[PDB]
Amino acid sequence: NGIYIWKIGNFGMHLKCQEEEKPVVIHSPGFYTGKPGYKLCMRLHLQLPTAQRCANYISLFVHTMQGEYDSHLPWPFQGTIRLTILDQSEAPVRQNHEEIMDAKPELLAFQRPTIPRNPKGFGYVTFMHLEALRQRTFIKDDTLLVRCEVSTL
Amino acid sequence: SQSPTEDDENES
Repeated sequence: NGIYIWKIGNFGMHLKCQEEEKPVVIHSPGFYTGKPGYKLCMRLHLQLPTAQRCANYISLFVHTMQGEYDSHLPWPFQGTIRLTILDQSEAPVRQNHEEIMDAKPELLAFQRPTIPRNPKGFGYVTFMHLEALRQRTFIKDDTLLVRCEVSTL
Repeated sequence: SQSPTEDDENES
């Protein structure tokens, strides 16, 4: 049951990039569900204003990675992933923006990766609209916090 | 009540 908090700082600049229709695609560092365990990372988009149905959305995907333990682990990957954008206000007035997905073992995304990062990710194109960001204190000190929680075994 | 999706990062 691994937990990873991805600290995306200098966020105003990424936002200014998105506003100017310059793509923003970032990857979290790789993290392990355990030692031994699977290696995963997240991929985050700020969809461009010109991007058809998902313009101005944060996209958030989980990616499978080649890990030190891959030959000892069962494949394909199976579990429950919780993706959360953290509301950085004090606990009384706090509401995180969150989704829960089931890593279905039949997706290409959860087969054993054969390159450093599996290009097939799994997540939400329209995970959170950029304007929802301004509705609570999700950005604090120029930093967005993206938490990933993997329930596996 | 929102479904996750497979997304190839190279279809950019």
